[PDB]
Amino acid sequence: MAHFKEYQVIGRRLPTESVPEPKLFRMRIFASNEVIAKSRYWYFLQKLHKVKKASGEIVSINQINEAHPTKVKNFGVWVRYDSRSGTHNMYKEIRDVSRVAAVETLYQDMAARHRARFRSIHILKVAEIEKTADVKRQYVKQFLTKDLKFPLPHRVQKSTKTFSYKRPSTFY
Amino acid sequence: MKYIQTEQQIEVPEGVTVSIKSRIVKVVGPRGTLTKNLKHIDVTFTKVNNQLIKVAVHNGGRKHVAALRTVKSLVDNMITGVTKGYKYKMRYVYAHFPINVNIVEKDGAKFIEVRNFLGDKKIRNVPVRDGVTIEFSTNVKDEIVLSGNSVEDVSQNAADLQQICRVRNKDIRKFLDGIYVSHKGFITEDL
Amino acid sequence: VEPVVVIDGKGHLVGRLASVVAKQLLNGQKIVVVRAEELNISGEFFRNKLKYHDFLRKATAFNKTRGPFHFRAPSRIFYKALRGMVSHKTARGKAALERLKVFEGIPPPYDKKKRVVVPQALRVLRLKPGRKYTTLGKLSTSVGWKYEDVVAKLEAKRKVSSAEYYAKKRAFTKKVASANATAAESDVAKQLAALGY
Amino acid sequence: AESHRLYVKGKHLSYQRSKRVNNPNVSLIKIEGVATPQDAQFYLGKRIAYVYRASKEVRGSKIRVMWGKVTRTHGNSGVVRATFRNNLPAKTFGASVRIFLYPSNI
Amino acid sequence: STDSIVKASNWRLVEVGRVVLIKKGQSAGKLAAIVEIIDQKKVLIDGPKAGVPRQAINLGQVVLTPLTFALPRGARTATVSKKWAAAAVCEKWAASSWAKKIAQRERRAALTDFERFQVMVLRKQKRYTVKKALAKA
RNA sequence: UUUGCUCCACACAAUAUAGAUGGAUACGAAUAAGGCGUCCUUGUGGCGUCGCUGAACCAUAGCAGGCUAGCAACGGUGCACUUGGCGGAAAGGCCUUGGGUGCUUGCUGGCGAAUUGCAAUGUCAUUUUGCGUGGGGAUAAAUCAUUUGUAUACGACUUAGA
RNA sequence: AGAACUGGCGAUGCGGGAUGAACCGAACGUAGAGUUAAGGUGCCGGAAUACACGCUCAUCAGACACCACAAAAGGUGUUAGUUCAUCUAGACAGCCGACCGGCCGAAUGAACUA
RNA sequence: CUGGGCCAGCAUCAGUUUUGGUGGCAGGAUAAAUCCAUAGGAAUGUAGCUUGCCUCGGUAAGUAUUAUAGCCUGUG
Ligand SMILES: [Mg+2]
Ligand SMILES: [Mg+2]
Ligand SMILES: [Mg+2]
Ligand SMILES: [Mg+2]
Ligand SMILES: [Mg+2]
Ligand SMILES: [Mg+2]
Ligand SMILES: [Mg+2]
Ligand SMILES: [Mg+2]
Ligand SMILES: [Mg+2]
Ligand SMILES: [Mg+2]
Ligand SMILES: [Mg+2]
Ligand SMILES: [Mg+2]
Ligand SMILES: [Mg+2]
Ligand SMILES: [Mg+2]
Ligand SMILES: [Mg+2]
Ligand SMILES: [Mg+2]
Ligand SMILES: [Mg+2]
Ligand SMILES: [Mg+2]
Ligand SMILES: [Mg+2]
Ligand SMILES: [Mg+2]
Ligand SMILES: [Mg+2]
Ligand SMILES: [Mg+2]
Ligand SMILES: [Mg+2]
Ligand SMILES: [Mg+2]
Ligand SMILES: [Mg+2]
Ligand SMILES: [Mg+2]
Ligand SMILES: [Mg+2]
Ligand SMILES: [Mg+2]
Ligand SMILES: [Mg+2]
Ligand SMILES: [Mg+2]
Ligand SMILES: [Mg+2]
Ligand SMILES: [Mg+2]
Ligand SMILES: [Mg+2]
Ligand SMILES: [Mg+2]
Ligand SMILES: [Mg+2]
Ligand SMILES: [Mg+2]
Ligand SMILES: [Mg+2]
Ligand SMILES: [Mg+2]
Ligand SMILES: [Mg+2]
Ligand SMILES: [Mg+2]
Ligand SMILES: [Mg+2]
Ligand SMILES: [Mg+2]
Ligand SMILES: [Mg+2]
Ligand SMILES: [Mg+2]
Ligand SMILES: [Mg+2]
Ligand SMILES: [Mg+2]
Ligand SMILES: [Mg+2]
Ligand SMILES: [Mg+2]
Ligand SMILES: [Mg+2]
Ligand SMILES: [Mg+2]
Ligand SMILES: [Mg+2]
Ligand SMILES: [Mg+2]
Ligand SMILES: [Mg+2]
Ligand SMILES: [Mg+2]
Ligand SMILES: [Mg+2]
Ligand SMILES: [Mg+2]
Ligand SMILES: [Mg+2]
Ligand SMILES: [Mg+2]
Ligand SMILES: [Mg+2]
Ligand SMILES: [Mg+2]
Ligand SMILES: [Mg+2]
Ligand SMILES: [Mg+2]
Ligand SMILES: [Mg+2]
Ligand SMILES: [Mg+2]
Ligand SMILES: [Mg+2]
Ligand SMILES: [Mg+2]
Ligand SMILES: [Mg+2]
Ligand SMILES: [Mg+2]
Ligand SMILES: [Mg+2]
Repeated sequence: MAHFKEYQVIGRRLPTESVPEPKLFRMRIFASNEVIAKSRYWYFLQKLHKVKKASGEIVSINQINEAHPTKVKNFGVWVRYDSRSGTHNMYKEIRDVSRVAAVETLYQDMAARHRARFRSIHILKVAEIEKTADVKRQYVKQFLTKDLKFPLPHRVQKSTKTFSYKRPSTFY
Repeated sequence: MKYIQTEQQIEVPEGVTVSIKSRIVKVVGPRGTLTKNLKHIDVTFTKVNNQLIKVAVHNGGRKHVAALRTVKSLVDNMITGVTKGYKYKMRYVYAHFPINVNIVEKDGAKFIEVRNFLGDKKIRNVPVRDGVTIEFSTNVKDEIVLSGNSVEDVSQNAADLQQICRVRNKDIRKFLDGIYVSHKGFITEDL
Repeated sequence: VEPVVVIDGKGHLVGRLASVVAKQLLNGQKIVVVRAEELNISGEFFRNKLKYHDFLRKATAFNKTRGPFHFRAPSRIFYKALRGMVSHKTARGKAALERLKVFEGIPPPYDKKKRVVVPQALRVLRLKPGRKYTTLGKLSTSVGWKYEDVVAKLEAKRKVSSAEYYAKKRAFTKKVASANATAAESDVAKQLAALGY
Repeated sequence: AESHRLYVKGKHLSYQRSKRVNNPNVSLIKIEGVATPQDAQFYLGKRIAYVYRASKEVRGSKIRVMWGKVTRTHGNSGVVRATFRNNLPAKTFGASVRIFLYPSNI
Repeated sequence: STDSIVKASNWRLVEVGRVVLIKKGQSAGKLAAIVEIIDQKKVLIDGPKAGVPRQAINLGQVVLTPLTFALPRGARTATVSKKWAAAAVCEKWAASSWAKKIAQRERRAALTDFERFQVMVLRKQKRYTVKKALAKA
């Protein structure tokens, strides 16, 4: 929950004399390190099957790099989150060059406008938007148009000397 | 959500000049010349040709974008007024006491005078705003047309007159006495 | 660096100009602020007005004469914000405030002196566009500052003489670069640019 | 010539302190041109001198000098800590100090 | 006149093939080009000739230059490096006062003490010529 | 009424310093815009150019900056006068003439420096005040006591007296 | 007002909470140097007017545990989100000859959540 | 002129420490990417081509999958 990584985390119930070879289960977990991701895993699995971490074991944990990290993508993001008075589901769209960068900006948005801290957010699904025109949210659509050019008016240049000898300009 | 570009256009009819620098708009036309100071809005004017100007707002919010269109409307009315011009008409409506309206001047002033309103002995006086002209009508009873190239000056100068007789202390539903704006229109291109 | 720094108050932001001036003094920098009436405050005139009236509200009940003193002029409206950021009830702070001067308009010694600007206190650089901001002198006059027009009247007059001064100054820098022509192509020229001048 | 200065200009800002308690045994110094602790590492170890005047004479002169060395770096803005043989008078806050070029590792 | 004049402040645009100067980074000081847009802040830059990798940069750490060159949206590093040099952006850049000044100061800050000396000996000589030829016409 | 008074000159001893050490280096205005060069029916005008920091500009070499001989400049700069203007926001400063004189590293020569011994030591600034000398200029009041009542608890107030 | 368990105050300074018996941090011979805790780093005031994404304009905005209060109920302020209905079998606004048609060419209507 | 005592600088070390530059290694999808090769595909559809434009400068429609721009996806 700092600067984000994706992990394939594979774990299983402990084997018993009754049942050797219990089924492996995999989750993709967005976390800041392996200790959180491993812990994050058991959090959801205890929300799904009957397992504790005490009763189970983790088979593998592996980082997942973006396959096309310099390729701009449009992402669908499905989020469940508790709010102050209730817990609800959301679809958001994020345009970025990886899933990590997109989850990185996902949690900020859920913090900024919904006041939702990490602990109160589940990421249900994050997938790439296959085509354009399947893009729903309009704040992404603006940057999908053909031959897209815009200015950046009112340039403010950080100074260094604390006194400056001319009236500055913003002209860019 | 901060839209990245939104713009509107301003029709510039044949034989009208529009000079806009440092967001100070000048509009020269057949009727005269009008200016406006738009410095109080961030907006960007582009002149596409002598008949067309665009007003753009880059990466605007909902409230910023709202100011865009009204810039266009403000320049537009500046244009239509320097060409067609504006004409505002009013009607004295009085149930008993005739509302006595004239034009009077004090030290090169020219105020509109209002006498006998609702039986008053007081004399109401509204200054005639600069550049707006007052003429009473021959063929309609109780008219006093107000006309000029600025909607804003003609409309207010009308409403200065309209308000100065408001019937205080009586039921307004019953006492409808006053001078109300009957018709809004143009000087030329009919009316 | 420099013995004294003249700051043009115009188009700056009160609290941020105060903050940078205070440290200067505490660090030994002599300062003078000019055109304090063209200084700005964030927030629209009504707000920063009402804000003043709260300040105006407070006075020592039994004697208004010992109560908080409400100074109207912009330079003083500024000095309060500054003196509030200096520890002024001690000897150090007293000394530091002695290093500061503030004037509305720009009076004779400083009128011919070079004036600087403090970018992080500057309004246009700092405030987001569309945010409303008050002009100090106009607010200062609404609370009873009596000198606004005179300051403006003399400011307009000064701006004339400064214009003409600049007219001569520029025309000379013309005649300096005019006669600089032949040396711009000279051999000592190429000599100098080789080393960067 | 017209300028004889072999030192970098400086300023005595404060003692080392927490919010409510100071430590005269160390002084914080602002150096001209030094905006980052990167830059201030160059002046680490250098000799500083506070120069002041008096009434009585030492040898033929009413001028005296307090000596100290730049010790470590202070914060992100290029301030420097320093320690003088005797602590600086604390009236000295906001007074010029002189940071020399020796000992030199250039 | 009746020409209906309007002053439209002309901005450097975020667009594809805007060449752009990195302020902060290991890539700082280098030029680079905008391959694609992400949002109002992030863009996708490739610096191939100057050494700048392909990457998402915030528009803050970059300063738009006046220079543009034709580039298709999303071009991979290879074709960026082609149309770049095919457009001679590096050659246009260095011809600018902007570029030329960044060089000029670097030279100055590279000067040694003896070179600092020589500059004054030359400047005094250039000073004599000028102050004499000022007092001409 | 013992020594007075003030101004100027450069002269010794005291006196204090919120802190000299190349230089505080003057348009106005705008920032969703401007600066400068240029052009001219002088304009909300045309063309060109710049920004992206003063990382500038000016200054800067010579025993703390000595001695001496020249070349090329007709310039640069200091100081002591001199002619005019402009400056009232706290103008007490700014521009200017005129000569005189000192230096000049723009350039070419001839001499000196040490041992202050491997850093501690260093240029003397800048405020008040007292002795002094050299000339310039000026020659009062006020309080007390008395006195008035337009004043007054006492002071204070307000009048009057060569 | 009165019990349980532990930790404390009392009997204890120190750093933090401006202020403070009990909170946070840490408990104390005399000292030097280093590093930190809790808490902070515009200025008072030691420490980035640091970097980053958003939100917020309040005619008492807000600003950090204990802590020095505010509730139900409203808001066509603005922000994100949900649901249902309509829409390329071309709707919804708009101009053109209730309803229909031509042009347009991608959204629209309502109820909601925080 | 030399003693001892003191104070200071530098060097060579010792203990605590702080802040740079730099070399060589190991793991991972034996990083993922660029890059290269191979198969395919699409559109925020590049070159062409019919359509009417044409002040033949513009041409927006229909086609049109690399052509006179490129991109995406698989494999290696
Ligand atoms: Mg790990
Ligand atoms: Mg189950
Ligand atoms: Mg789902
Ligand atoms: Mg619920
Ligand atoms: Mg969906
Ligand atoms: Mg969003
Ligand atoms: Mg939950
Ligand atoms: Mg800067
Ligand atoms: Mg500057
Ligand atoms: Mg300035
Ligand atoms: Mg009006
Ligand atoms: Mg009644
Ligand atoms: Mg009533
Ligand atoms: Mg206030
Ligand atoms: Mg006090
Ligand atoms: Mg003053
Ligand atoms: Mg008063
Ligand atoms: Mg009052
Ligand atoms: Mg000590
Ligand atoms: Mg001690
Ligand atoms: Mg040592
Ligand atoms: Mg001692
Ligand atoms: Mg000691
Ligand atoms: Mg964004
Ligand atoms: Mg005497
Ligand atoms: Mg004293
Ligand atoms: Mg002009
Ligand atoms: Mg220009
Ligand atoms: Mg300059
Ligand atoms: Mg000579
Ligand atoms: Mg001469
Ligand atoms: Mg001379
Ligand atoms: Mg002279
Ligand atoms: Mg003064
Ligand atoms: Mg004078
Ligand atoms: Mg005088
Ligand atoms: Mg002369
Ligand atoms: Mg009596
Ligand atoms: Mg009496
Ligand atoms: Mg009496
Ligand atoms: Mg109890
Ligand atoms: Mg219990
Ligand atoms: Mg406890
Ligand atoms: Mg105890
Ligand atoms: Mg305790
Ligand atoms: Mg305490
Ligand atoms: Mg508290
Ligand atoms: Mg405490
Ligand atoms: Mg606890
Ligand atoms: Mg304070
Ligand atoms: Mg600080
Ligand atoms: Mg906190
Ligand atoms: Mg509270
Ligand atoms: Mg209470
Ligand atoms: Mg509330
Ligand atoms: Mg509520
Ligand atoms: Mg709401
Ligand atoms: Mg509603
Ligand atoms: Mg809504
Ligand atoms: Mg649909
Ligand atoms: Mg609509
Ligand atoms: Mg809807
Ligand atoms: Mg060691
Ligand atoms: Mg490898
Ligand atoms: Mg091949
Ligand atoms: Mg085609
Ligand atoms: Mg091919
Ligand atoms: Mg493409
Ligand atoms: Mg591969």
